[PDB]
This record gives sequence, C-alpha cells and structure tokens, in this order.
Amino acid sequence: LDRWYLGGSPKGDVDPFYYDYETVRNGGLIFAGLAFIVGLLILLSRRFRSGGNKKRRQINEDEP
Repeated sequence: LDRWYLGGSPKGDVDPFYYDYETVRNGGLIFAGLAFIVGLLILLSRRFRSGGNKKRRQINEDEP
C-alpha cells in the first residue's frame, strides 16, 4: 500500500548519495524547467497532423 516505487534499492555497499543529496534543494527547480521544455515539443507533434494541407491523413467510415 505504501512505497510502491521500485529501483530505489542500491547495491547496499556504498551509498554516497549525500553529495547529490545537497542538490535536492535546487534539484526540483532544475528538473521542472526541463519538464516544461519537453511539453512544448509535444504540441509540435500535433502540427504534423494539423495544418493547412490536411496532414492528418485520417478518415472515419462506417462498415456496411
């Protein structure tokens, strides 16, 4: 019910994530900015179909 996230089990030998832990403060801000950029690219995907030259090449027909 809790902690359903996986891949959070290191080798159990050495875990010096403390160095990377400090970034955890500014880590969220950097990640979010990258997140937004990715979303922009998605909109362009629609452009491939949507346009002034019918690039969607999609038609729905009912069978007899």
